[PDB]
Amino acid sequence: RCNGVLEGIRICRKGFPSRVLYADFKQRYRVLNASAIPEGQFMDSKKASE
Amino acid sequence: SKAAADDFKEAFLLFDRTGDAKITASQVGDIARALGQNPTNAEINKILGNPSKEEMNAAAITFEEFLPMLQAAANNKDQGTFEDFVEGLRVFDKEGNGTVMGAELRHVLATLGEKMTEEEVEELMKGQEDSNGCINYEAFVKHIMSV
Repeated sequence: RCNGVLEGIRICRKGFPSRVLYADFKQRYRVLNASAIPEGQFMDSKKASE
Repeated sequence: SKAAADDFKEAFLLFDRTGDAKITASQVGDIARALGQNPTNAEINKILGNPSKEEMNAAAITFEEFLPMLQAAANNKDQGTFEDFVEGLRVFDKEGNGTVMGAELRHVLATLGEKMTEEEVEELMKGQEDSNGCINYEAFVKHIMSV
């Protein structure tokens, strides 16, 4: 609390709450447009999710 | 109503492979589309189940159930607005010209929502997409609404 850590979380949560890490994003959702999302995730760990 | 369109009964004789004048419940989705109705497959699925009708076990039909199911699907044809179809694909690609990159439309039509096979996706792009890899959806949606 006194760190600022809890205040940084606050300010975060006011905003864009949930924030997904890219691989953690690939794996779980590739299946949605399976062909085009898998290619993206594999082809660039980040560029993929994009 | 008849306007009694008796050609719906003549088209049921073209889709019944046994000639007994019954059409299975698995054919009713595609035959409503062939009579000039586009109900989504989840809608065709719901209605069926809604009426405690299981498409999982053997099914038969009679014209006396298929006629009122086509008349219950015929009110939903007011959902077929072409402004929203062309504006959907206009938000799908940048710049002021209606072109989807080939593989974007093919992977979205196979994996997003109601799964269309990649065989049917290739049969719907065949002729409208040339070797530049860019599908002009102004003429593509025009030809899709020509059938």
